[PDB]
Formats: sequence, C-alpha cells, structure tokens
Amino acid sequence: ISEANQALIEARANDTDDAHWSTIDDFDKRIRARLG
Amino acid sequence: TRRLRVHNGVEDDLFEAFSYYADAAPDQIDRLYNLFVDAVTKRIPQAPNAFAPLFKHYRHIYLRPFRYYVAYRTTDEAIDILAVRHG
Ligand SMILES: [Cl-]
Ligand SMILES: [Cl-]
Repeated sequence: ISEANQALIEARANDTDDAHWSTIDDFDKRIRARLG
Repeated sequence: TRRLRVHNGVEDDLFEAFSYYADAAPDQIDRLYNLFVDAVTKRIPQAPNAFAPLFKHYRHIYLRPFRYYVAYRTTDEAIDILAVRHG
C-alpha cells in the first residue's frame, strides 16, 4: 500500500537470486534458531 | 501441487513486528508467528487466488487479530511469500 512497501514487495518479487528463496521448512527452522 | 518459497526479507519483516511484542508481550511472538506459518502453509495453499489483492498481481491475507498481513504472489506453479507488513 505505502509506496515504500510496494517497492519492497516488488523488489523481492523481482529478486531472481535463487539464494534468497528459502523453502518453508528451511525458513521455519531458521526462525526457531532465533529467540528459540 | 504448487511449490512454496519464501523470500528471506520476510524474516526481516517478522522480527520488525516481534519487536513491538518482546519484553512486554512475549506470548504474542509465538502466536503471531504460528498464525503466519498457518497462513503460509495451509490458508494460502488452500485457495491462493481467493484472498484480497494487495496491488497488481500481488495478494495478501491479514494474520488477524494482528494487523500484519502476508503479501504474496501466485503463479500456476508456485506461491512466493514476499513480505509481512503492517496495516
Ligand atoms: Cl479450492
Ligand atoms: Cl475465503
């Protein structure tokens, strides 16, 4: 909604670098490591 | 089955929200995160075009009661969790 966030969401959509796209369980375990 | 992928900056977006809860309301942190994992793994995969558009082809789904939403994109092959922003 805020042009800031539209840029942020389009940026990430446009990020084609495969290294930034964590699968879900990868992603989950990572957050658990934090504050867990 | 569509394949499910999460940008890393979501991790950023998350703790940017947890901040408003740690120390004072640490119970919310697990609540809101478990809502998020729900929406991402069950709610959105169930019917990804049903949830309201955010802008252009992007969609979102509020993790109610929290006023944070999950912005996302749905091609015929994939579902890409793009952000978790406030609203
Ligand atoms: Cl359906
Ligand atoms: Cl619905």
